[PDB]
Amino acid sequence: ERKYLELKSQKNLYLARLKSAIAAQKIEEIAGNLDNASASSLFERIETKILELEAERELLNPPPSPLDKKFEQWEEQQAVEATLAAMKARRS
Amino acid sequence: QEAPEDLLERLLGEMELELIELRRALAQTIATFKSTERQRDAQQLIAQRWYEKAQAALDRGNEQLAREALGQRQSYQSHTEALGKSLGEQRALVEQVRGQLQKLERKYLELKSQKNLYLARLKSAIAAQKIEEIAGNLDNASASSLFERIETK
Amino acid sequence: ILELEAERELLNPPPSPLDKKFEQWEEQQAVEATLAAMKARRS
Amino acid sequence: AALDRGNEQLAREALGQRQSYQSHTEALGKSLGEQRALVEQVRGQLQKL
Amino acid sequence: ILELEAERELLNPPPSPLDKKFEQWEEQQAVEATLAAMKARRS
Repeated sequence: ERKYLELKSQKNLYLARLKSAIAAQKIEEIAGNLDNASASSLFERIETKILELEAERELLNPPPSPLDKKFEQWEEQQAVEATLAAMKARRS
Repeated sequence: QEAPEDLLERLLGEMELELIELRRALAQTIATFKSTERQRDAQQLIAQRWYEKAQAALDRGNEQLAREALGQRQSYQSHTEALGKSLGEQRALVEQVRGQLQKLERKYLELKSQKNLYLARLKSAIAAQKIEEIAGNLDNASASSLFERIETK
Repeated sequence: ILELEAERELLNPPPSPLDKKFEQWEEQQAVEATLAAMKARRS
Repeated sequence: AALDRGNEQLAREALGQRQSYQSHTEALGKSLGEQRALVEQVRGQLQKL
Repeated sequence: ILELEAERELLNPPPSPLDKKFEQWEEQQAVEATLAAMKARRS
C-alpha cells in the first residue's frame, strides 16, 4: 500500500513535465514558424509576398527615373528661391 | 492551401489553450507538493508524540518499555528521511519549470503584439496591388484597358 | 482548495520577500520617526 | 531610500532587480522606433490613394 | 522529454558561453558603476 501510493504521488509530476515539455516544444515550434531567415517561415515568408506583390506594382507602372527627381528638386529649389527672392525684394 | 494568415490567429488561439492547459496543471503539481509537505510534518509530529511517550515511558525507572518505543520510532523516522529527500529534489523542478513559462508568457504576447502589424501591411499590400490593378485597368495605352478600350467602341 | 489556491498565486504572483523586508524595515523606522518626533515634540 | 541609512547590501539587490526591467525598456524602445517609419510610410500611400 | 528538449536546442541554439561572461562581466561593472556613482553622489 505504501509503495503503490508513492508511485501515484510521482505520477502527476512527470505528466506536468511532459505536458510542459509538449508545450515547450510547441512554443518554439510556433516561434520557429515566426523566426528569422534561419527557418524562413511565415513571419519572414509572408513579408516576401508583400515584396513580390510590391515588386509587381513597380513593373505595372514604372517609377519616375532619378533624373526627373533631380529636375523637380533642382527647379523647385530655384522655384522657391525665385518666389522668396522676389518676395523679400518686394518687401522693400 | 489554406491562407497562411488565418493560421496565425488559429495557432496563437490554439496556443493560448495550451498555455492555460499548461498553467492549470502547474497548480496541480504545487498542491500535491504542498500535500506531501503536510504528510512529512504530520508523520514527524507522530514521531515527536512517540518521543513524548518514550520520555514518559522512560520515567519511573521502566527502561525496557522505552526501548520498544524507540525502536518503533525508527520506522517512522525512516520515512521522514526518505520523504524529505524526495521533497528537496522536486524543489528545483517546480522552481525551474516556472522559469520557462515566465519567459514563455512574455514571448507569446510579443509575437501576438507584432501579429496585427503585418496583417495591416499585407492587407494594405493586398489593397496596394488592387488599386493600381484597377488603375491599370484604366491606365494609358501601355495596358489598353477599359478607360482606353471603351473609348475605342 | 490548494490547487485552486495555487492557481490564485499563479495568476497574480505574490510580492517578493524583499519588499516584505522593505516595508517592514521602513515601517519600523517610519513609526520610530513619527514617535521619536512626537515624544521629542512633547518637550 | 534603501541606500540611505548606510545599508548598501540591500541597495545592490534592488539595483540588480532594476536591470531586468531596464532590459525590456531598451528592447521595447527599439521596437517602437522601427514601427514609426511604417506607420508614417503606410499613411503616405493611402493619402495618395 | 530530453530528446524533445534536445530538439529545442537545435532549432534555436543557446547563446555561447562567451556572451554569458560578457553580460556577467559588464553587468557586474554596470551595477558597480551605478552604485559607485550613487554612493559618490550621496556625498
